[PDB]
Amino acid sequence: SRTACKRCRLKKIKCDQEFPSCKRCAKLEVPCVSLDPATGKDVPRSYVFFLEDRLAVMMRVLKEYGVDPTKIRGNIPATSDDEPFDLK
Amino acid sequence: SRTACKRCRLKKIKCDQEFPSCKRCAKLEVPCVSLDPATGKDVPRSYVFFLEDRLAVMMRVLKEYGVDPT
DNA sequence: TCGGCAATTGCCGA
DNA sequence: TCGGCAATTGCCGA
Ligand SMILES: [Zn+2]
Ligand SMILES: [Zn+2]
Ligand SMILES: [Zn+2]
Ligand SMILES: [Zn+2]
Repeated sequence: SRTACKRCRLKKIKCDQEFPSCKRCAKLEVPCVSLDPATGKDVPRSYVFFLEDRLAVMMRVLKEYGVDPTKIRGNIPATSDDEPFDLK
Repeated sequence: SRTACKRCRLKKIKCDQEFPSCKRCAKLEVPCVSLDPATGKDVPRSYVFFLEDRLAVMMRVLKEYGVDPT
């Protein structure tokens, strides 16, 4: 894993890669926060949890209405188009 | 320096690390993405940033179809 | 384009 | 909680 939670790294112990929390964090009871590589910022793993859920809903919904896969802005393969400040 | 992109890592050359797509790739206009060491698949310099982006557009579309926060 | 070494890391064991 | 070495990875430089 290149993901190991702000806790774990500190303690220097082996971060348990699950969402919305790595094993120790849980037990030890705490908030599981990942330091985002690029942006460098904190990211509670759960925040991603839910945010992931939200696509989920969104995908049922928008699919129901007769839709699927969307054009974006930040992006995934070396084959999408790139970002530009403000504009799409 | 915390994480250098697909293109630079393979080019083996210094990556200015900028959000959301480092200048080197910006300049040239080649999409700038990160790369999953485990899978080898292309993957965005920033997951939450990608998600937050994704839902937005999902939302806007949903709005033009009448809906919401479902 | 890349050899190859600096610097980071994950995380073991104490 | 750390020393601390293994893996990993940034990136000079030619
Ligand atoms: Zn952890
Ligand atoms: Zn954690
Ligand atoms: Zn780059
Ligand atoms: Zn780039």
